[PDB]
Amino acid sequence: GSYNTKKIGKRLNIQLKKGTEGLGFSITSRDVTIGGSAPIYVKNILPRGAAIQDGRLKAGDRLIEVNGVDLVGKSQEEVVSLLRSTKMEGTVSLLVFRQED
Repeated sequence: GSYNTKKIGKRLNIQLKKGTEGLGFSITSRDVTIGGSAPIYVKNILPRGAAIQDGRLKAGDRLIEVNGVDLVGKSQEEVVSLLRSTKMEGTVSLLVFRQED
């Protein structure tokens, strides 16, 4: 469809495969500016887990969804347990928003 607006920021669909410490990325939520719900951000990227293993994820980006579940609307504890579950084979779908703020 014709969707054309051009915003400086993009979302990335990233699948990461569980290694030894597969989900080596952790999230945080602080404050929301413009809106209201508190955004989920990737805080830390462990130098040895799936993030580096596939090398697609980094810290700083806003996490939009993980494993196909929407974050904006749920709390960290809900997202963390969603993260801790990983998936059965171990491939996690992260959607991040790359922002250069």
